[PDB]
Amino acid sequence: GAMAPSYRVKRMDIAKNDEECVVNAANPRGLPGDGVCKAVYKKWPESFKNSATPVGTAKTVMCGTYPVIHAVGPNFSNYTESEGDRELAAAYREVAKEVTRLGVNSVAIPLLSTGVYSGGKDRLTQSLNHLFTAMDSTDADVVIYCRDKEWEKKISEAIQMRT
Ligand SMILES: [Cl-]
Ligand SMILES: [Cl-]
Ligand SMILES: [Cl-]
Repeated sequence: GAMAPSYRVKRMDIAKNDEECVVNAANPRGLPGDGVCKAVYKKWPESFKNSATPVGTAKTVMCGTYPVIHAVGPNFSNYTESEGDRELAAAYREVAKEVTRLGVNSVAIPLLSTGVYSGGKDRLTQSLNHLFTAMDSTDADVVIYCRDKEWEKKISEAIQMRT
């Protein structure tokens, strides 16, 4: 584990991360997709071999020795708020199991279901709080990746508030 397990936020492309493994905001089919998924596909295309997995699950595939954890959050266009909330919490619980199993000391993670799977709603707080619920019991350094300047500030405020 990390000597003093921490949360940090970075506003940059998760394909450029400085961590021991990455979480992909994957689709269920293991397709190249859009947004974070497409960036992940460009950087680590070998990790898409048999990466298809259901909503609410995570499946790790190695790119060389570098683990890509494909985490499938729900598309809120299709799920009810209630069922989508359940599957989004479940996806993050499966990420925490994989990060523990891998024995990594750090992980790069995006906010699942916040972009094209958001169903047009701001889900920063919902998705970040499910991330915390799952990752708080892990000892990996967690680095959250985002692109929006206002989101970076809000994620940073949420991390510091708990410390
Ligand atoms: Cl960048
Ligand atoms: Cl998304
Ligand atoms: Cl963002």
